[PDB]
Amino acid sequence: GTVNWSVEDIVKGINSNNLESQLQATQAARKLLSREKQPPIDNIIRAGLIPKFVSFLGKTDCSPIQFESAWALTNIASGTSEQTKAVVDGGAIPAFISLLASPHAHISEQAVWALGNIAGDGSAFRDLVIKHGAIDPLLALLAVPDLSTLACGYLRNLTWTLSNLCRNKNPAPPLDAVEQILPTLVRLLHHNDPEVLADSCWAISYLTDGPNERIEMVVKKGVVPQLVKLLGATELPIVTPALRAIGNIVTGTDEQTQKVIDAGALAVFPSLLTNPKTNIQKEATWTMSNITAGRQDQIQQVVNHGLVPFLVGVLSKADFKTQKEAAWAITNYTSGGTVEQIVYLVHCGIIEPLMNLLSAKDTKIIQVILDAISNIFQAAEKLGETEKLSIMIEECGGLDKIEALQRHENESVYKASLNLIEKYFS
Amino acid sequence: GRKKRRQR
Repeated sequence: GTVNWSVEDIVKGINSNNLESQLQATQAARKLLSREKQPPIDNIIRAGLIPKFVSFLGKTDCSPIQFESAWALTNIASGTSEQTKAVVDGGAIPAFISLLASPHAHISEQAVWALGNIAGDGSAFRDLVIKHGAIDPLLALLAVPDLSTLACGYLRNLTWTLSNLCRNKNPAPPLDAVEQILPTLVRLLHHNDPEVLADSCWAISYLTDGPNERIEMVVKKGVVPQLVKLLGATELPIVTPALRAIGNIVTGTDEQTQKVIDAGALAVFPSLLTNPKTNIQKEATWTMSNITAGRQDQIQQVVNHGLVPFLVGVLSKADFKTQKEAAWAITNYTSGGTVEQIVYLVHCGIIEPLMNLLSAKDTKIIQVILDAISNIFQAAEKLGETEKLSIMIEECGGLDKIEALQRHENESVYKASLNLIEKYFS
Repeated sequence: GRKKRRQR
């Protein structure tokens, strides 16, 4: 049949003056482009076939060739930027948007998929898909009373394509396009399918990856409680983007951070900060670092939820990248915390693991740690307890480590170390 | 995500 054609046979059929021969050849091309390994995308492009495929998208009378050509072009567009560009340069964008209204669901779905690949290439093609008017017809496909009536695979493809329209920066998507998509996104975030939920969270994570005004557009829709709920999901593909979005939101204002706290997020972090997946631990500690950078009453919520011992834990043992985020979390905590809060930190065991990290060959974490020590002494001076702290650091080998850092090449390191030695270790 | 190729 159409299994395993040569490119030149495909060309021969598509150049015939016979719509059925063209359909046969287009299907043969689709099967080449769908094969497991090394689909001959460039050979198909070089054969000049994209304009033919694009013209087949418009053949309302032959729905099968619309489908086969849509599938073929989707798989060309799934490749490199240059391959996606070839599809765009053939006029595919407006042709696919017209197919979103097709009465055949499998064709409309394929057009959704193709536009997701095109938009997923980057900012420019994303905004070009939007300028051609794709959002209106895409959202119209989801204007049903109950999303459960839609085919599962259909809804997943729609959610995935919408998330690509939210993706990428420099520039971020147009504000008006974000406002247009967000209400449907909030609704998908409440759908029961794990894959729809994962991609809805990715979309929100993209939209919160920016300045505070972008975060505000999302938080104002009231999605933070649902994000915290998904933060506790058992599916890692859901937790990962949900945590990224929460982490993005707490890089905003302290008022935006407070919405996350109010929603109950901190109760999830005992398991997140011990999660077996190192990337979850890292991003959970990163999130914590931008909560300890907030107000003293927000630091106090971290204390109340029992999370300071968990920060001691990750500082003591974790992937180094996670340990570096934990160091940041401690420096922010000691920078903004009360004296009582900093005292509590020391009583939880922070000093020893903090000192042990001074032998790391990363000059940035050393700066961060030395700042934290300085902040802790400042809290101790206020209590007249410098010596006790000085002794505690000595007993665990910290003084040896700080003494050597006077010999460090980095200027900040050897200034801060010498400053510490002079003031507190005499 | 980013891009997806359809295989079946």
